[PDB]
Amino acid sequence: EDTLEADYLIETPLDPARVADVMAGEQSSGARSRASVLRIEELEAAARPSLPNAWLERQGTPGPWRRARITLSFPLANIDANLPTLAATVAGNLYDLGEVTGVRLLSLRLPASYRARFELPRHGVAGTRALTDVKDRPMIGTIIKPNVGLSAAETAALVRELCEAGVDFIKDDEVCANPAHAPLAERVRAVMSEVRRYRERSGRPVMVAFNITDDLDAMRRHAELVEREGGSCVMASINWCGFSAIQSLRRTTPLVLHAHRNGYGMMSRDPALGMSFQAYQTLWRLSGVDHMHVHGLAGKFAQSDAEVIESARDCATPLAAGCDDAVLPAFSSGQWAGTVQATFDAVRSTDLLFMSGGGILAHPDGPAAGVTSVRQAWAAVQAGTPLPVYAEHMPELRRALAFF
Amino acid sequence: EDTLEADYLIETPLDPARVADVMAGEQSSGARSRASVLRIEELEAAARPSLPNAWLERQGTPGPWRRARITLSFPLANIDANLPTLAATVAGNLYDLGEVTGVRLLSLRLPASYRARFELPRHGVAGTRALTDVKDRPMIGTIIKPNVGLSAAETAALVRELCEAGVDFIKDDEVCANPAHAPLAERVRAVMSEVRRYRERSGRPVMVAFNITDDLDAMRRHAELVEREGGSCVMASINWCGFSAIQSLRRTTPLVLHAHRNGYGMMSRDPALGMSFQAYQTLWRLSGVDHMHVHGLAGKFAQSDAEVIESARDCATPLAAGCDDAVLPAFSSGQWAGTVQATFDAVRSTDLLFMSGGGILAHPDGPAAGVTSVRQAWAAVQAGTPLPVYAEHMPELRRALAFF
Repeated sequence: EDTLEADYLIETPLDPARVADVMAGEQSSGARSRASVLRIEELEAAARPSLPNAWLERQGTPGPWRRARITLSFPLANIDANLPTLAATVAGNLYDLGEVTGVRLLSLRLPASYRARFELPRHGVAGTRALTDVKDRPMIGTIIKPNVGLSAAETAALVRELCEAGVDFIKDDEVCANPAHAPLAERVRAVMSEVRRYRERSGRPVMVAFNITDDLDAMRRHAELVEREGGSCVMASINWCGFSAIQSLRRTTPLVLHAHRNGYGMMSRDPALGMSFQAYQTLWRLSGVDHMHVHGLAGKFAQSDAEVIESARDCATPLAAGCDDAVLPAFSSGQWAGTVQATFDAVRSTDLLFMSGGGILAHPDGPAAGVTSVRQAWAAVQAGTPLPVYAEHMPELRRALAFF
Repeated sequence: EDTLEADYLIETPLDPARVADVMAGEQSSGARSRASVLRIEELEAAARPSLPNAWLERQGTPGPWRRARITLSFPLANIDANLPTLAATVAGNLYDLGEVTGVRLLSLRLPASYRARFELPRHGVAGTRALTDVKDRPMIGTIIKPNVGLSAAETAALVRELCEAGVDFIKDDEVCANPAHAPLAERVRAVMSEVRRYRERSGRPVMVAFNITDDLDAMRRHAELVEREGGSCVMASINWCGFSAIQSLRRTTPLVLHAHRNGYGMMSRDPALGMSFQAYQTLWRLSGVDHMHVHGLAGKFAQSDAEVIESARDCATPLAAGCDDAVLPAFSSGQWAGTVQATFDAVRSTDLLFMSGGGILAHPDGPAAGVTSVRQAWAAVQAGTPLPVYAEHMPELRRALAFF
């Protein structure tokens, strides 16, 4: 209860155990303050170094480049409940060590009593379901296209059409926050007018994740406006906003916090470097975000299905025993009726946000038919019937399977 | 004046020009909003892919893995003066593209009129010189060791000794911000008592970079305390604080903002991925930081001397014509008398912060002798005389060269 643990994959032509203790020392005090190495397991060595290293080559250190999984134990008293310094401690300068040709933070384990000193999701799954009025199926979302460039009026008109098509959730693209084309203030006011009127007429709430990413003081002003205009959700580019900004924003907004992880590829595409999702999502969940992106099965991005599955499962796993702090996973990229089965089987529940672009909007019979094809796919998998069997009963679905 | 430019190195088994336009489209609107590809130059292909990619392997796309340097042009109207969304635009999801097995943002070029809409350094070089009263030589700094674990009283006693040894600048390690061992409030009060008394007696100001890294609201409280206690500088772990937090902090503190870049190795160690320093430091300078770290020549970290030299030169280069917004480069890692010549030759001036740990503290004749050895090295290079010649006149320097 007085420590946390961090697991790494390291690579070095030197002795892995010595290097692990260099890591432990450098990230702490070099009894109350020294981190320790709890586990070392040597893996198959690499024939070539994963990363350049000037210190090692200055000395012509010979291969092979040994690999090991290690666990470090850190005294909590070194950090207290300081989120960005927690990151400086478990990640920080470790990546730069002259001893290593690879270092990746794989996972974190925090005591519940420590986790409690940060922020919990205000809404998470249950709150998002309450706000979208969606009970026993996933929430279906889409993204405003073009990503940026529409006027506020054009965005509002489009949002109206997307609502009428039957989605539960709509988000700004991450490159659209406060563009001159459709400044945040004008965009929120115009869009919410349509969303409110749509709710009135249809009885269906639609959650719009307005991208309020900005300077922190500005973000708070944006979030206040979204709330005043009857919104339920704000989106932020977490990596560029930072833990410091997001934790502060979390304390002052009662809205759903939809975390967009753009930039995470820089932190993770190289398996020998950076941060695996388990660790990444642990740190981000301490800021109190309600949703996290996991990309998608059979997606158009670089991520493997295995990574997407594990990342989704991370979202549903409480950070510590009895915390009840799961977040809603958002699947995206090439999602459509044909990725529903794999998605359902990955999550093992319907507690997910399913983002579909062309899978809805490019349906041959229109966006409404597109939404229906996705809803029909979900009905099928929840009932346990294969999609191509259910399609015999369901024209929108059948047409989608044939077209895509 | 209505655009900015971003240069990348990309790797793909597909057509580089097509991929470049995919990048341009995805990061904009897929006349007023569409980014364009201004330059493509194909380089030598790679025999193996730099990064795994599930989309490409799902399709058994054959090699080779082509490489190209590209330049994108982005319309400013898409972004306006929004720092974290600027990052989402020029970096963001580009790293995840299914088309690529490598993507690195190399550099950025912004118009002066756009740069002006962000934050300038409050102090930069001139202000730091004024606050340390150091005019015609570099400022010499050291780091409080152990990194974390000392009590507030122990830290203050140590800081007193470091002042007496003759340094100009002292910083907390990045893993020490608000530890239970020496909470920020107690540490600032105890340390500044010693620093103020040292100034009184010696006539020498010493700048202490207190690590205030924390939740944004807390950071502002910490910065207010540092100012009230007569401090001149606060340090922040920029990557974990985020652009949103730092830009806001910049507007409310009149202190020197010492940016610690821990975590940047994750963003840069793999040459096929992430962000080169030119681009990184451009984005960070828009938040108004006063100092940036460049690591060190002959250092103990992984970075090459070439990278350190270029990064230092970046710091001194104004972001745009006539901006006069240079920041102070901080050199560190294995720095001592013997790295002074290379450092001077890299910077081509004395406008730098020279951080020395063991190079000062482990001098055989004591820390004061250590500081003197470094000051003597600087005197030598500024006068144009080789260190081993000057050492014949200068015992502290001679002893350092023999010992280290």
